[PDB]
Amino acid sequence: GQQHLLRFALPAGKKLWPNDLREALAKHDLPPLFFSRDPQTGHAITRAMRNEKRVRGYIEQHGHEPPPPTEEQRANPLAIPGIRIVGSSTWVGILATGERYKPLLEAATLPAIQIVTQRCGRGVGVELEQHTLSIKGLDDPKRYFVRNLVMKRGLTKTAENTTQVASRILSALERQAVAYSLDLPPTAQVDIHVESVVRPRGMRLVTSTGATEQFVGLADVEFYACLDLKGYWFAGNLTSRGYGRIIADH
RNA sequence: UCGGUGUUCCCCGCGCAUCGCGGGG
Repeated sequence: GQQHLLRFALPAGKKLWPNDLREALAKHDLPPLFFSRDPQTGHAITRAMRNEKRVRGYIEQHGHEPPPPTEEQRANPLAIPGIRIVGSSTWVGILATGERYKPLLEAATLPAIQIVTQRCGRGVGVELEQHTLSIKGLDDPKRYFVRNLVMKRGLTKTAENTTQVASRILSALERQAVAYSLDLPPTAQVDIHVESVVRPRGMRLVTSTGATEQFVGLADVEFYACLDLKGYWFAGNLTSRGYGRIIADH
């Protein structure tokens, strides 16, 4: 429900992408959960079993019933990143969503200041934003962007990507709404229109274990929707690294 | 808001379940 954004305004010259900050913070002694890695599995956070009926199939699959979910799985059944490293070309920061994840942001605050000030020299601005996530229907379309939407699969260069992207956004909203016990306005009210899918392109997937041969689809988005979002909402994949950030146009 | 130009390194969810749709880094 409650979000804290630690935001560093970068000096005119210098860039510091979310992934650079993330990797630099990897050199400090921060808990795995800060990087959306489950400390009780050693893997990235992911979902446990949802449907009881699969136990049977699990058993013959593995020779035993499924283990109890990890603490992060019980707390975060949909595997939504409680910590994201976010930013654009002009700023970089750390978004904690939920009181569970606020101590991680605290732990990482001074390391992050060190990293940003070292990389950028003098001039770095800082803000701490507080939001509570909310979603409400409107009578008129509000304009939005999605910065660096990532779709691991299904992003094409042909025009129907516009609707392919729309579906993803909707799913994302539902996903987040379910995660945070928020009520979704009806799809017919939302009336999402992806006005634009800019520069559909590829991006090599790099993980904690190294760069991979999988590429994912990457693109920037303009869309409209009769929706009022409070707080920071995301769509697409790899949002723990700031990808897919929904930005209200002002 | 618009740096990476194109698909598997490994974890997972769901389903009209050697497949199909998705999720995590």
